[PDB]
Amino acid sequence: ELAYVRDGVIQFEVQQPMIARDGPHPVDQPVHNYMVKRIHKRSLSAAF
Amino acid sequence: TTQLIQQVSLTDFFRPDIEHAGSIVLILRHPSDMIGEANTLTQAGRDPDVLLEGLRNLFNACTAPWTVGEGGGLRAYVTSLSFIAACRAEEYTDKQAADANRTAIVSAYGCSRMETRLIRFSECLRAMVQCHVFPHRFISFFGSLLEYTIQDNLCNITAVAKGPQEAARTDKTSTRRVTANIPACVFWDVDKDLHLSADGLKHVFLVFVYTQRRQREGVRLHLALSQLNEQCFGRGIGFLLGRIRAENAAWGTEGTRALPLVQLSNDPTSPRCSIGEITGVNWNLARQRLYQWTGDFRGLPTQLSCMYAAYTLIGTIPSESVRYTRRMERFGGYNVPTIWLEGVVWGGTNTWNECYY
Amino acid sequence: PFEIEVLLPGELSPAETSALQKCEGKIITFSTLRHRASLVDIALSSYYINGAPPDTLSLLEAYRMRFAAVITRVIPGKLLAHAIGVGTPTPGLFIQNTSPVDLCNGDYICLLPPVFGSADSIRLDSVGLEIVFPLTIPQTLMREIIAKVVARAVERTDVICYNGRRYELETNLQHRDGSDAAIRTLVLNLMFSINEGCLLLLALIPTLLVQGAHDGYVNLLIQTANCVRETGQLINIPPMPRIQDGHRRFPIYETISSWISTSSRLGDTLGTRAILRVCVFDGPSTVHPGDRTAVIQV
Amino acid sequence: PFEIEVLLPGELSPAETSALQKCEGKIITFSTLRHRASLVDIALSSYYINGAPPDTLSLLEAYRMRFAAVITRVIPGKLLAHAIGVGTPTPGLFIQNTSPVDLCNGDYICLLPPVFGSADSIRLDSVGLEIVFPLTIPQTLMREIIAKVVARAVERTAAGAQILPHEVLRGADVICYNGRRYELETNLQHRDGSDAAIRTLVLNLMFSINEGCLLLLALIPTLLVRFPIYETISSWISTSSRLGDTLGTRAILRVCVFDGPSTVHPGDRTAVIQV
Repeated sequence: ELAYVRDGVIQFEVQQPMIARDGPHPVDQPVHNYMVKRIHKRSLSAAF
Repeated sequence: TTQLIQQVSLTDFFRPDIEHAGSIVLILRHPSDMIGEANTLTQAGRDPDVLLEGLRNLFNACTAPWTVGEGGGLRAYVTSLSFIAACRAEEYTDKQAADANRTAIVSAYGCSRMETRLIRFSECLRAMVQCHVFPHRFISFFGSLLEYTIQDNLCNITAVAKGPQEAARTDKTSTRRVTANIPACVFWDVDKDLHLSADGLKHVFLVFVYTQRRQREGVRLHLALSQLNEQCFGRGIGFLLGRIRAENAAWGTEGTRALPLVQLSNDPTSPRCSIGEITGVNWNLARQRLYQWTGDFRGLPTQLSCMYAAYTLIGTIPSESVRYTRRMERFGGYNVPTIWLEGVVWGGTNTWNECYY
Repeated sequence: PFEIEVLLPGELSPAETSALQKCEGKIITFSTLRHRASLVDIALSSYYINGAPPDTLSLLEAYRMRFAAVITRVIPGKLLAHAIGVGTPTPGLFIQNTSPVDLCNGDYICLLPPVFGSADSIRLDSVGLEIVFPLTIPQTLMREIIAKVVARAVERTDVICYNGRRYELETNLQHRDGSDAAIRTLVLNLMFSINEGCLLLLALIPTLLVQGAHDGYVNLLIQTANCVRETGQLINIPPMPRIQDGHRRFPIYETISSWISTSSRLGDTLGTRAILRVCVFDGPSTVHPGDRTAVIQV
Repeated sequence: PFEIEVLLPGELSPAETSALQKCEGKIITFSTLRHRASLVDIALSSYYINGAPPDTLSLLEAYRMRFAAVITRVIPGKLLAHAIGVGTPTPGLFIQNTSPVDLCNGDYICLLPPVFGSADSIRLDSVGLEIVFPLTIPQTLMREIIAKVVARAVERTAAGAQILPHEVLRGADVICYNGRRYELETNLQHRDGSDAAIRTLVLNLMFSINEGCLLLLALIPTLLVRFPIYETISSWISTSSRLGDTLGTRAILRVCVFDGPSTVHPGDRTAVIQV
């Protein structure tokens, strides 16, 4: 059914670790991320 | 049951991305022929190179300006109907629909080098109708757009040639069928002006109204839909355009005694010139006077300087009691009033009939 | 293939139904095209202009405005017929000859009202109407008939030789609204055939008269003409003016071209246009009046 | 589909056979349609009238009354063709460009007798006949081509008739199409077809036009501030109408090119659609 796709999509998700240090530094908090990607469309042809 | 036509061209006058499927697309002849025709058909007294000035600036404001002269096959071949409708929008009667389509085609396109392009095309047509190079022999007709493929600034489009409109398969849209779409500015049915019944079969024509004055010329483009006959359309159009016909007959050309032939041939005892002296021995004292007539006619309205319209058959609609629908829908990022024609069979040879009366 | 169905009126007498079955391959006209129609449109009563039967000059205008249709097999109830004008494929089309003149292969067919003796036409007493069928002649005979009819019109406000046989025409001009209209469209064509280049062509009369002799062919051109033969020995034709811009212009080009389009429009606006071409496969080369031929859409 | 078979003659030289193989997509014009025909209908012999070879004015009338066809393929012993006539759905209809001007897409095809230069044609000396092929020009250029050729001939008569020529001029005539000029008939000498085939054409054109702006000048003397007078009118209408039907313009084919080169030069072959 590739002829009915009409702009599909796909997305990711990632997390990051953190270190525990003290002193004259601001504290750290965990961070998360969210990405997204769409699909491309190309065709092929041949004559006869 | 139907046939298709393909052609690649530059996308400076046509954008198959924004244009709706089923709109009219026209093509242009090589611009190099315009000057070769103008310098030989220009009226006496008028400057023949104002068209060249108006034409050079058109391509100067167009991509790849160093590609004019050879015609290798990579020029701006095709164009859209809405393009000319927006170029001459200041002349149509439907004020708001004209200007809406104009701003829409400006915004949906590059919108950076688009306004300049439009004004160049405007005086380009204005100079076209300045030396009798009327733009009804340089604008052909293609069918409604069916499929297109573009990668950058160069597109390959295919359109129907002749036959039923919904007999093709666009095969990438939601449905596999398309109908003819036109801007509401160009649509002009004449039967509802002529006050006759609108039932049965109706033909489709394109007209090119011309106004010829001093430094003020105008050219519209109307898609007429009428039941009138093939040739009777000419007599019908003159009744509505009787004003411009008379205006042109008086402002078209801006750059002597009779002889009683039948009288002096009905009566005898007139100076005769029998063949015996025209044999060719002394054919000057034989024709010394024989008359004078002091006659010459140089400045007179020709049938080409009084022309005001030129039409051509495009297609018919066999289904009686047509039900064309008009509504406003989004065209890019703006809404424009479009009229939707269904079941129209294309055909007919490209022959132009000129209404000079 | 487009066809129109003419519903015959009921309660028809058997004699008229047989006479209607005789009209197998004739031509009828319609004002508005539609699949279903009535017998009133085909009747001559529909041709009325003000309140009366039409005129031969009014008929020439009704023929251009009305659509054309060709009768085909008729059944007792319905009357089948196909369209002509609109582009539509029709396999195996045929027409019945109605003119007294014979036709051959490769002749264009025209359409003119009955100018000869009283038109043979079906008459219906019970319904109260009658239908007149148009007359079909080739192109050459068409242009000669129009020329003499228009000339007789100017006279008010005839013999034609074809294939060594002479005929006559009883033209009818009981109206006046249409007669003066033909005068208008005539002078408008002559007026648009006058440009700056007539002077040159009007100055070549003496060398034409010289070329008339010792040629044996131009004489026939000269005898049929009257004006140039009379003006050739009566006018002086002052020699020549100059050209405004002769360095880049060709003045005799327009006049030789301006006349081409004018003459082509003349044959159609004055009368009718070519509608059909006759080309029969596996048939006789010449058809006789009353017989049918296979014709091709133009 | 209707097709016409032209019977190839026996005992034909191999050189004439090879040249016939070349003219694959050319136009033949048939008098009467039939599945079997002879070469006599194709040769110029069938075209001439009154004994003398045909005239340009006569050829123009020939192309209207006579039906056209298109060769499809030649065979070492047979020759086939298809008709452009009544209803034939000819598949894969291709023609070869015979005119010196180029063609593009969406251009309608008309026909014309050879006027510019000497017509090329195959000549069969063994059988003793030759076959002349018509010219294929676009529609927009046809009306201009005729007006330029006739106007050229009248200029020659004027230069001869007038005691002095009015030579001062713009240079040389030329037809431009797709940015290509044709520069026809450069030299004044070599009057090949000056009065050889367009002689009678100029004559009939020089009389009807002369009758045009003369009859009006002799009927309404207000324009410029014994005698029939009606038979002249009827004769003028009958002539000018017939001459207009002669110099008509009716397209016969349409160049519909798919997946191919848009512009095409003299000598190339393209697929065309039946109009």
